Amino acid sequence: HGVCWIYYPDGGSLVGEVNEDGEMTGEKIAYVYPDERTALYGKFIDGEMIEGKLATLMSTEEGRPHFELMPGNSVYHFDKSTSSCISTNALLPDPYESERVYVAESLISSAGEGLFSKVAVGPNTVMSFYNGVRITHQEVDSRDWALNGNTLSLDEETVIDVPEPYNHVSKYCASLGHKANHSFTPNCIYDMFVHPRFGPIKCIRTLRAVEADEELTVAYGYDHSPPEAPEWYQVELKAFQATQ
Amino acid sequence: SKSKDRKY
Ligand SMILES: Nc1ncnc2c1ncn2[C@@H]1O[C@H](CSCC[C@H](N)C(=O)O)[C@@H](O)[C@H]1O
Repeated sequence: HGVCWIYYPDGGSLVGEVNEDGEMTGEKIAYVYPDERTALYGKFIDGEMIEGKLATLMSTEEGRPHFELMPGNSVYHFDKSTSSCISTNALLPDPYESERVYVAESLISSAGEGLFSKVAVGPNTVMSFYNGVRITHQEVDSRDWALNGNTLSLDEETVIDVPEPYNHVSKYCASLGHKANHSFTPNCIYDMFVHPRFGPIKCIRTLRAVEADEELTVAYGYDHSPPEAPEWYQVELKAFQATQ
Repeated sequence: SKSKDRKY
């Protein structure tokens, strides 16, 4: 008759009354984001989100979460990408990400758009998700760098990509992590994340406090001595090494 | 590899 909370290493969690087999199955299960406040509440089967409605975790009483549903009929479902499909709702934003980041012109010269904080946050804060289609390292490594601007290694078997035209916010805004530019003195890192809609992906997490309207940057981590990297990154590495 | 963040 109790409630259970199961946390992922990234700080998100599933919460609810488990069934006889210890599974997160029911009509009142929730995924709670790492702010411990934004939640997707509703029907889950063995921890997979079937219909999660946007909610706010208002309090816990005896361990039991007390949610308030947000207005608007915002509903989400598990929707892991494939090699060819990035999302079934490319234009439906992630509600936690939408409160934390926006896209605008980068402050880095000739670097296109960048990702910026909406609000002040502390260290270790998950800001944005890096979802994309899932393809192999062989495909990515055997094609030209001009097609590999948005490729992010997930693990030894899978690379996440945001190919054209999903690199434009008008065609894809379900996640925004591909909009963060590179720096050798970054304020964020790529980190593993298990997302209830996107499945196992990576996120952008701050390494230190960031101010409102500060540009979020991450180290892209190309191999400097296999560098195997785009020319703009090669140029910047030589500059970084000279400051050191 | 021609992707970000691989563990070398
Ligand atoms: N430090 C940097 N210097 C120059 N270009 C950068 C950079 N970091 C990222 N880029 C640019 O950003 C691309 C990766 S995706 C990052 C978001 C992109 N600026 C956009 O407008 O969609 C790279 O191919 C390069 O064009």
